[PDB]
Amino acid sequence: TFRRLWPTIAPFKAGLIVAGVALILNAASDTFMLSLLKPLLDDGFGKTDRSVLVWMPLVVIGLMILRGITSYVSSYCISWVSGKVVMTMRRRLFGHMMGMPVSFFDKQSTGTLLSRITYDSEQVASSSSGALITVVREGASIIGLFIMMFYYSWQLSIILIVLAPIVSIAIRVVSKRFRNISKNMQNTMGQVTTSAEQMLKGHKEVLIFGGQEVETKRFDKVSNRMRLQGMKMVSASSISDPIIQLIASLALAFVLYAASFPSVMDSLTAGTITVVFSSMIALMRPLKSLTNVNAQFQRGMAACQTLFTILDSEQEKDEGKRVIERATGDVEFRNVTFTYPGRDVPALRNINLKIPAGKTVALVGRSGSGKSTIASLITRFYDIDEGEILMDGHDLREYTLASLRNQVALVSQNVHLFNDTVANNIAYARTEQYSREQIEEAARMAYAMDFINKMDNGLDTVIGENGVLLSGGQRQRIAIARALLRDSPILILDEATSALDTESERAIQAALDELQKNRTSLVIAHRLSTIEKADEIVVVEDGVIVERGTHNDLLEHRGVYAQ
Amino acid sequence: TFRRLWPTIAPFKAGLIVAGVALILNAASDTFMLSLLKPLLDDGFGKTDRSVLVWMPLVVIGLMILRGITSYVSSYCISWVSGKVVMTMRRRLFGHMMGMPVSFFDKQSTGTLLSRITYDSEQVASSSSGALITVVREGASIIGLFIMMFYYSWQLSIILIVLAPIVSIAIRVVSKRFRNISKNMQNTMGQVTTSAEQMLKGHKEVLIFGGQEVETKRFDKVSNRMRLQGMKMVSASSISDPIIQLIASLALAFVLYAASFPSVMDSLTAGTITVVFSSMIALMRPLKSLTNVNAQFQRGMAACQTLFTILDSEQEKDEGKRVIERATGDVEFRNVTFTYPGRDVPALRNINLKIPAGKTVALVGRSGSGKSTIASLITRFYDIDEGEILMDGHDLREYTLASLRNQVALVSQNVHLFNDTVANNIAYARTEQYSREQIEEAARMAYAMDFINKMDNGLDTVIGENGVLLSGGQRQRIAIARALLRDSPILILDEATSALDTESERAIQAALDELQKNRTSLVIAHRLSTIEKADEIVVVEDGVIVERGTHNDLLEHRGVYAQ
Ligand SMILES: CCCCCCCCCCCCCC(=O)O[C@H](CCCCCCCCCCC)CC(=O)O[C@@H]1[C@@H](NC(=O)C[C@@H](CCCCCCCCCCC)OC(=O)CCCCCCCCCCC)[C@H](OC[C@H]2O[C@H](OP(=O)(O)O)[C@H](NC(=O)C[C@H](O)CCCCCCCCCCC)[C@@H](OC(=O)C[C@H](O)CCCCCCCCCCC)[C@@H]2O)O[C@H](CO[C@]2(C(=O)O)C[C@@H](O[C@]3(C(=O)O)C[C@@H](O)[C@@H](O)[C@@H]([C@H](O)CO)O3)[C@@H](O)[C@@H]([C@H](O)CO)O2)[C@H]1OP(=O)(O)O
Repeated sequence: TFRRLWPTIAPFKAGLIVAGVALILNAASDTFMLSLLKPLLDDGFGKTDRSVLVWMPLVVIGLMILRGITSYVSSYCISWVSGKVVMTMRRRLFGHMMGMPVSFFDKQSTGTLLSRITYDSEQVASSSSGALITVVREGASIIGLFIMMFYYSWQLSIILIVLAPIVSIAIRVVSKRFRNISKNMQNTMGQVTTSAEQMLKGHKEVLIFGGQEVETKRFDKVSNRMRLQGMKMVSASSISDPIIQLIASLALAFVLYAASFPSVMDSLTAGTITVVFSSMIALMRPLKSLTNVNAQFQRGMAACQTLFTILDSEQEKDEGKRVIERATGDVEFRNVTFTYPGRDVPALRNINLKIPAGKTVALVGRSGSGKSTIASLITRFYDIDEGEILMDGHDLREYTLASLRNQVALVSQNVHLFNDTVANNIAYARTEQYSREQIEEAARMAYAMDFINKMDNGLDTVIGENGVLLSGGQRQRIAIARALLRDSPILILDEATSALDTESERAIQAALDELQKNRTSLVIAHRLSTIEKADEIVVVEDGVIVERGTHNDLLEHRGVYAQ
Repeated sequence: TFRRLWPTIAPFKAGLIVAGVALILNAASDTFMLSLLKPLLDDGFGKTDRSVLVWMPLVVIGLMILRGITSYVSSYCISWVSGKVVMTMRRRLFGHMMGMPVSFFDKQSTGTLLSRITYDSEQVASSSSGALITVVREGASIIGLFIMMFYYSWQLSIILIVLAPIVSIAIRVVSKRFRNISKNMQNTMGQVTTSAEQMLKGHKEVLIFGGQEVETKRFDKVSNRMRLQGMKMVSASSISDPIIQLIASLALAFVLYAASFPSVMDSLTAGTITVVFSSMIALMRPLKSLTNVNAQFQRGMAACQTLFTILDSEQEKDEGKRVIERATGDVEFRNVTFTYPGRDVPALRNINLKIPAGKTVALVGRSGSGKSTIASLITRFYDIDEGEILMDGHDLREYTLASLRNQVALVSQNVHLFNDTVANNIAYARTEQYSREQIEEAARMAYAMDFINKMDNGLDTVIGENGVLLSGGQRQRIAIARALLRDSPILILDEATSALDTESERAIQAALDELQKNRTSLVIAHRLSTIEKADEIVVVEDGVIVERGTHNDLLEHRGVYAQ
């Protein structure tokens, strides 16, 4: 439980303990000020004297600068735990996310990963700090006030300490009822959310038929059902606080009825009774929070448990011990039967495809099956279920992923561009081993000149997100340069659109001639240039091996592009 | 803006005024209860022994059950306005949503309209009702407390009333600094969120390219900038309350300094000063919240202003006063040029396509140009930018939308399914005209579907977002019946997937054929069978009309395609 989050807290005890002391001093400052009451009313206004009257204002100002400076110190030095553990958990999650398989990213979890990184890791230490600020402050206030009563009037404290548990458990039971009701109606609010969003999703279809009068009549019945439970939210929550205050007020009436009604119980003067009868009311926040704390501690810890399910999810299983500077040998597939995680119909059964060195393979991309998975299986995005994949004799899994993944460079129109500059995203993890001259030849040979060659600014310009919103016509070319900065024995080409380009198609033929005159390439095809200019055209797709041949043998039998 | 919102709240004065009276009674309860101190400490434990004290705890518990009653009543009867200006706004927005065209849905907005219905309308009357739970309560507590000051000690309440504005504007300036600082870090929060979502969304091209350690090092800098910003934010938030409380403490010291002079004594006894100086503490939340009211009244009103920007927009321009019961005449397009809202390159250039009666026109969506924009033009999803659209020799605008949208019926592999019964789904907004015998006639005519027959619940079973989810090979089938419940002169037939299922493909083709015995059809289809047995065949892409011919002249002017 908390024992696994404790090591993260461990190097910040120097902040946590100081926050705890700054808050117990806050509670003591909110109790000595009440202790000032008895002299003020007893030795002052009752028994006429001015020493207490003159000394009380400066004492109050002193105690309030103590209240303020210690509250500020607690708030600052708890954010050195709630702001330096949020950072560490976010960074540990992020480091445990970039080395986890893209299979997790493959719609097993949607874009709520950003929420789990930011909002959840904020809430963990915003609610587990709210269950330490609360615990230390309020459990200091409780003990301080109970110490206050004993020295001043233990005749009322001996009644209060036995009145405590009923008022303490009443709030707990009513709060449990409130939380159970909220958990019950979670389904109702989820249902109205689904009913509201699905019409906005299917606006087209609902508009297609006669009219939306029936649709809004249907919406009325869910609006009413949400109204009737929005009523019940307040009818269940605003019954808790009045009932708690009424029980606490019965206790208040009990202690007040414990007056000098017994003539023996005449030890209380006005100052003696005012402090106790006031701490009675000061006891509302702490005894409430001491029982509402467990509703937030175990909830922040539930969020941390979700983050720990994320974190304990295994990284990519990296066990290869091989590195290759230039994959000279042939790359080929051998009876690679593969199923995506979460799919039953195999998108790729046994395939014996081979990619000879210095030659290209073009897969026609209209079918939409066995297109991206053949690309992915070379990069160890999704590991092969049953099969063998060989580069330079040896199997694919013998290499470490850090060594392998540089041996393949994917190029696509739908290409992710980094927040950094154009001189950095071109050479991500390659600023160290490649210099500005290399970036310049990469830009020159890749024909990125229409956007970035002419200016004397040269290399570094803002091009990414929150930049100039680079167009596709040069996203393709900067991806081409990203691949064409060498150390790319194998390339994967998408050509998803194959649409109007201002000689960017000529640029990618230049890329073809430049970086597979001696290197390999596996391509998915959507253009007549891909159909015509290709050493070996393989239209193997639909999870089946059907054709294999050059331009003369584009067809096994009459079919697609078999002219 | 509140002037325009108030008509919605007009018929709920009977709830709002009662809530106001309940809360002002709550404030008066919290004020008379504090006033009760002076009889207590001035005639019980103090000078006179016991005449007041007998009924004091009984009056206390009585006035606390009054407090509880007037809190619960004001919560319920303010929920009766927060759930009848939320429900009415939701029902009015939704009614002003299904009439608002698809141009709003596709590009001018996204799926956050569910949020705009739910959260952005809950937070209108969860903040404008918080600026009346707060206003009346905390402006009644202040007024009652001030009247109680004047009655009990008028010789030092004037000090309070002249001291009020300093502590009243100190809170305002401190909160202004707080809230102006608050919006400054929103940029940094957005920046780190953008970094964490874009680099995480770019798992592809951040992993294949080896940028793992460098990506983590980049993330560390933004984590540092988030931690430092959180430090600054918490410091700016927690400087506020201590210094406000210290100014309030200086006021406490001021009243105590006044309490020491010999002019205010002899009109200030132990009970009187006790109650008077307890009101000093009682007044903390009232005067603190009465200045933070405008931080929520004009914020919920701003949210309502966003809702009013949504609401005060324009419906589709339904400029038509003609009805049609059977679109017997030809549906033709002449020199139609159209641009999507938000796109400069025309997706549809000049067109002269004609859809004759009793003959089908087919298309292939490999190019993905002018395939949906022509489908979504018969339905008036996007209004004609320029040209002529002919319906029985009359222009499109002659018919009204309600009359026209019956005359078309789209058929698609992917399609929206309502969360309703099957008899309502097949006949949505048509249950009044067609009954269960006709529904089962349609099912009998829908040969391919077997899940709803011979099980005897398939007249009113559940298939939508609940019950049995419908697979893709059967959403198509039920859509066939939805279109094949007659009154469908015009057909749009999409084929998002070229794949075929046993007898499902033949079933949709048979549906097309019996919808070609009479009526017309415009078809998008990657499959070649429909064009093989099409009456008229076209390949119109790239906007400009290029083709007009039967199978003998399949693709004449297209060029290098050649069937
Ligand atoms: C013109 C210019 C003049 C200005 C100059 C002024 C000069 C003053 C100088 C400085 C003074 C110090 C002020 C201060 O600064 O000191 C306060 C505490 C004060 C302690 C300091 C002692 C000073 C002694 C001086 C001695 C010097 C020698 C700040 C703080 O220590 O904690 C503060 C909070 N907690 C309290 O316990 C004080 C709270 C109670 C504490 C009172 C102690 C005072 C005793 C002194 C008496 C001596 C005088 C002679 O009352 C108060 O305010 C105080 C009002 C006092 C009323 C008089 C009572 C005594 C009279 C009779 C006895 C003789 C306070 O929230 C309490 C509110 O709850 C009720 O309403 P609701 O619940 O909302 O409905 C009260 N309604 C009532 O009817 C109460 C009524 O009495 C009930 C009586 C019945 C119950 C008795 C039980 C019996 C027990 C037996 C069982 C064993 C309402 O009381 C009011 O105003 C109205 C007022 O009572 C009317 C009184 C009506 C009835 C009177 C009965 C007696 C009369 C009978 C006679 C016959 C009160 O406002 O708000 C801030 C902000 O906190 C959050 C935050 O954490 O940030 C807290 C959050 O509140 C909650 C929440 O609802 O969610 C609720 C909390 O319970 C808690 O759950 C926290 C939680 O921890 C998570 O947050 O959340 C929320 O407020 C939020 C902001 O709203 C927006 O964010 O801010 C906190 O600060 P922070 O935490 O430090 O930041």
